Amino acid sequence: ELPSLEDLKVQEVKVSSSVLKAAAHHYGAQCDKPNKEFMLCRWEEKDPRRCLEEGKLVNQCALEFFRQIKRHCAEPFTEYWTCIDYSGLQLFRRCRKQQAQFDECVLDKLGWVRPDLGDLSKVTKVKTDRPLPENPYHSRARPEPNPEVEGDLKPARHGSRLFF
Amino acid sequence: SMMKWNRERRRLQIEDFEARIALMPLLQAEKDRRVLQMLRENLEEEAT
Amino acid sequence: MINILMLIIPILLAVAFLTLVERKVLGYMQLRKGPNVVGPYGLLQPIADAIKLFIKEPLRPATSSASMFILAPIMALGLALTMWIPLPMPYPLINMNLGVLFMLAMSSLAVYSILWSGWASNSKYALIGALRAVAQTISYEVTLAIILLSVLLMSGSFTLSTLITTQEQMWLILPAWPLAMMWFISTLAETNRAPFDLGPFALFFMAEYANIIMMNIFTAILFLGTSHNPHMPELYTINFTIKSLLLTMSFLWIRASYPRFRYDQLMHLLWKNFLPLTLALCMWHVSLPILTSGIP
Amino acid sequence: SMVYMNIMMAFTVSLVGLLMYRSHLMSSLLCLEGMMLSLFVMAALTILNSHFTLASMMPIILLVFAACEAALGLSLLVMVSNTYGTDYVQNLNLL
Amino acid sequence: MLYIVFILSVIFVMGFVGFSSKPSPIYGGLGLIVSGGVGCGIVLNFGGSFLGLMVFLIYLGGMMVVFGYTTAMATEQYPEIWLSNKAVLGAFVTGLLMEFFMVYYVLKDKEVEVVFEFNGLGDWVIYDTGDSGFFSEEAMGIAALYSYGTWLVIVTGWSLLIGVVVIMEIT
Amino acid sequence: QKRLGVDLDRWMTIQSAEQPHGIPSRCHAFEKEWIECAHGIGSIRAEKECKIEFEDFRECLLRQKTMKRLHAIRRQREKLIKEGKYTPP
Amino acid sequence: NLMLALLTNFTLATLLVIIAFWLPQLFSMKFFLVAITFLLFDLEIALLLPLPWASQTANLNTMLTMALFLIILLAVSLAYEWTQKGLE
Amino acid sequence: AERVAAFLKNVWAKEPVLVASFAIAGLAVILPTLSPYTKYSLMINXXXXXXXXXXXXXXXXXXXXXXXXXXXXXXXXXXX
Amino acid sequence: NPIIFIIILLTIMLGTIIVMISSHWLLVWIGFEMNMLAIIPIMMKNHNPRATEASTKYFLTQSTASMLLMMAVIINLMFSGQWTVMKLFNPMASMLMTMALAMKLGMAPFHFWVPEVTQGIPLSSGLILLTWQKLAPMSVLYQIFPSINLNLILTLSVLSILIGGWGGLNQTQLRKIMAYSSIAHMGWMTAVLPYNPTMTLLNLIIYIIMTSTMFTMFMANSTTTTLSLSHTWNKTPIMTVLILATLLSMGGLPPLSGFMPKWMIIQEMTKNNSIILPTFMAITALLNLYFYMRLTYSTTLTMFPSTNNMKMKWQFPLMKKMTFLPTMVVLSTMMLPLTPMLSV
Repeated sequence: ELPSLEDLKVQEVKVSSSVLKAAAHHYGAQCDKPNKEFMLCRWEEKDPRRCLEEGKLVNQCALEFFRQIKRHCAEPFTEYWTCIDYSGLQLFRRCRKQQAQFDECVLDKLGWVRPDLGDLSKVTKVKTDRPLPENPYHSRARPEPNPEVEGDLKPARHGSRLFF
Repeated sequence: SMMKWNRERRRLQIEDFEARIALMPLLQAEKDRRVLQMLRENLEEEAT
Repeated sequence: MINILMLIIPILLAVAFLTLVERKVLGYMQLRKGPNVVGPYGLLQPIADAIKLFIKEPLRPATSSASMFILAPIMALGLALTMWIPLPMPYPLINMNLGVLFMLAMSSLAVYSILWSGWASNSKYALIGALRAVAQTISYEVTLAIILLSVLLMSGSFTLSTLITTQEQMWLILPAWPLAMMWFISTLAETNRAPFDLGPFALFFMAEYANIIMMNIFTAILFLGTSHNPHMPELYTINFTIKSLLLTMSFLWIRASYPRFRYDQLMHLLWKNFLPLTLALCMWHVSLPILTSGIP
Repeated sequence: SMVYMNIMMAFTVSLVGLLMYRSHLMSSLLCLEGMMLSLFVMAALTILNSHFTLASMMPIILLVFAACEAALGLSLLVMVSNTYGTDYVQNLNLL
Repeated sequence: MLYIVFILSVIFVMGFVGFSSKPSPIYGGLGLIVSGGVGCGIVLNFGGSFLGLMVFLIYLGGMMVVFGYTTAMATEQYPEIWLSNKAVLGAFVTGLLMEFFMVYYVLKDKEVEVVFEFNGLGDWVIYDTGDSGFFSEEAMGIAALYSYGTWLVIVTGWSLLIGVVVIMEIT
Repeated sequence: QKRLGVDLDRWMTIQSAEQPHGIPSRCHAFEKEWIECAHGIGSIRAEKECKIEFEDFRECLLRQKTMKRLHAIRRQREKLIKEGKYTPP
Repeated sequence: NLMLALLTNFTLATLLVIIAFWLPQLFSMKFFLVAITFLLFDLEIALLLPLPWASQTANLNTMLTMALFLIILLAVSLAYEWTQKGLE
Repeated sequence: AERVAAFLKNVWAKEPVLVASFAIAGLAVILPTLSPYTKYSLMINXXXXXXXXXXXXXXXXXXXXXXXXXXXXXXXXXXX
Repeated sequence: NPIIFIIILLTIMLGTIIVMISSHWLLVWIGFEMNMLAIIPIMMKNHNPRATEASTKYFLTQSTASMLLMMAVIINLMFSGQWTVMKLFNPMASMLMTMALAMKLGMAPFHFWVPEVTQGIPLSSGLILLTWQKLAPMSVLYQIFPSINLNLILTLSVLSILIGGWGGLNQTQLRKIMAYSSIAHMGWMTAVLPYNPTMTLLNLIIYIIMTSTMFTMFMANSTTTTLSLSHTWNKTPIMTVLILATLLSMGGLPPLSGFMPKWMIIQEMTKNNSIILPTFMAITALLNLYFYMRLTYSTTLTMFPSTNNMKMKWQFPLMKKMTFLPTMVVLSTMMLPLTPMLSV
């Protein structure tokens, strides 16, 4: 099978809480290119064995985004985070008033960017890395099928039965 | 009154699914774990 | 896990104290007075009935058919108490993947309680009388399934927690205006005595009165709610107890005011009068989220 | 492998239970319900484990046609109890 | 304790032992309550809450309920005790010895069978699935659909039109 | 089929087909080999050309080859009782 | 756990039966058609179950034509029932 | 009128619940085709992404840009 | 019965169409059970004690047949997991497939219902709906012609002609003779399926037409040999000549076109180095002829069934295909021996 080595997984990961990451979807807007590189790697090559170096860039860029929030506007972010955990499973309702306190602090920095529509399938033209056609699973080309008989049929024997 | 609230829920539900799409280190956490679990299984196979 | 024990013992007390309210409200509806000789305002009678019926009152066996007669109360009392589990009282006891599917199934499984009791007696006159009472319970569960499937089709999935979120400012009584009248009649199915009437006698109706509270709370979620407020669970619970008990008085109202329908004409109420109305509404409730955008 | 050693065994036990008789014709129709119940579980495990998503509707359709037979055959059982006193396998006329 | 599905599967066959045996249609009717209700749990453990509750709504909320009527219509009043009945207990004792004797061989994981398939561990590979999906997944999150399978909706509707008409012509 | 369905679609029968939303099959990748191998009549009557791609596909649904392997590890793990046994976690 | 919630309800229900027993010391074929109609309607309700569950993702022009169609035949079955149903 | 005025008021007098069974179910079929409002419901239904988005490798392509806010792709903005 | 009898009859016609035009395994499963719900009301009809007994014996054998067939469908998910009707892919599922289809047909081991079901049918219109019903399991068998083992099909085909050839000798009931010719002909059906799946479809064409010509000529009410006896003198003598053309054709006789199956079934089998089986086919087929040998003497002879009551008014039955089909059933061996290509 031959898997990856013991020292292949990147250090400093999963420091943030489950809902702490879900609190900010600004991660979709800023630091999006390395996430899209790993995404494009996965659809081209289905195996996790080949696309792991791209995932190392994902974990590195993720820490760069969260450390900016650790330095500036830590107070309104944690208040929004205590609001998001206090609610049941609504996760966005009954927290819009404290969402107004957020983004307003971030507006001073260049970090503030919120989409009011979505993603809607973004294309990565800058991506090169590895060529897409390289046979992802196929080993044998499969033997050639029965040759198609070309030309109109003509009556020669006229019934090969017992009579006529 | 109902359909106007449903369209308000539409704004919420798209935002709910947006959090799922935006998170990709969540998917990375799976594939990092799968390699580490297989390596422990391979060390168990070498020992047994 | 103490919560399950906090949803059996105080729940059985609500069934016990129901017998007073059924005697006092119906009493004042009949110009007579409720219990007064027993306690301060007759409040000591539900415990007094419990000592009377269970301890000294024996059972003279008609036949006692080995496995049955003792199995029928397990299907009665047991299935009535399991219905309390997925109810969205602020944060429910182990919230189901699909709420109402568990609600409709265990109510349709509660039909056996009157079926096995029909088998418990050897006499033919008892079982023919029993099957007639099964026929009422069996028929109104078709309408119970239809009205539910048309209410949910307006808003929410099968989860009971999503039925609170849809009633943020507007109740489901107003969009489902003919269904609000329809669901109220269809709830009178599990031998409610208001439409038609057929181990020991005591614990058998302790499950039947429990199902009345069960449908009263089920109406108070599907049609009522007002708000949720995750900050204070107290403000919801005080408001819920008033809404649920106002519907509990209405089941004590129909029983007090209205006579029996004649069994045949009660079966003429369904199929001929109710089912052409509910299916036409079911057709109507399919088109509504397609006509105007609203499919959560 | 593990679970399939029991639910296939339950099918073969019910297969014996159908063809074996002690004069009661009600018990055979009751076992036909069990046969469809055993077919329901065996189909459910094959579709749920290997995530098909499309084939999940198929045992629901199978459940409909389970009740189609176990009612129309049950209605014929009532017609035996209309012509004769009580339903028995021994009580027959055909040669 | 560690097993979830395998313990319930034994109780599932135990219900069917009362079908190979013929302990009168009333006690045999109790089999569909025991094996049916446990039969939901076997489906529920692998996932798909909707499909597991279908047995609760139709088999336990209709099928055996209608079968409860016909037991009262024909062969009614009293069920004869299975302990007194000849060969009925004999079919019961031979039925359990086809299952309970086998379980002892299932111990120590692997077991020999009439078929080529072995028993195995059934604890780590009991679920047979990792993470798979996320939102509205688990194969039966979107289980039944009117789209794509438009033909199957019509033919089911045809047979259910037949059922109402035909039984009316029989009786 | 005894009578073919021409100019009409009512299939949706085979695995790894058109998804309900986007949900994949558990053996999606293996049938991407199997359908591509046996689309012609060459390995349909003989069934010898696609024997390599069928054995791995049979392994996907049953997992019998892994079942015998994991049992062999578990038995040898039980053999280490009162011997040179070690547990990292 | 769901089994912990179920068993506690059933064991206390059987416990009340122990108190109930141990503690004291001293025909008509017309009703069959009701069960037939019930069971046949259940399956149509079972097919109409995924309505507030499948409409969220699937196409509406394809579904609406089929969704009403099941309720139509559910009423067409009743239209055949109206012509001589019974005295009950 | 021969049956339009005759066989309508008789239906109101003799079982008027049967009027509701044909009228409300009738409006459930006819109104979805007539109303120019059904087009909006189909738009948001396809727009709601349940599955994860997929990125395509572009080699001279139009109507596609980066994940950040830009004038590209579909992205439904029907009534905010 | 008004339109509802035609609607029920049309759903059997529609039911087999689902079986014919199919690709899915659960689609054919529905197609079989669409018939199960639809044959039973025609099985009843005249409110008889025989009709109630026949329908219950018909259902309990054929409901178990479908549930055995569904097991083969589920094993097709256990192994491979492809839901396309082409191959079983199993040595175990193929056993539970062929034996389940044998239950619905009149094949050897599951034949006991066939004579007693045919007796309980009230009218000649219902008697067609068993001979036409056998098209549905035959259509599936044509689809899964490979991957099915010779040891448990050919043994069931050989034994069926043996038990069919001895199963009508001690019978005088006209329905019972037709029920055992059904068991006899099914042996000639499944014997071809391994040795080229073709001609099995043509064997249906000859059989279904020849059986339909019988019951349409049995519209003049007759249930026994002694009741069909009073027909030579009391009834029309030209009717006995046309039934003679259908009685002798069912057995292996070359001037009639009922020898046209026995033409090719032996011919296709002898091509594949098997001679000992087609010998056993033709000799046992004489026992099938022997029923019609004694049944021709009811029409050729006087036999003295005069009866004092004489009919003056002419008989007016349905006779829908009673004129067009016996002309093809009597002579087609000289007309179309090249029809093997046209059918399949």
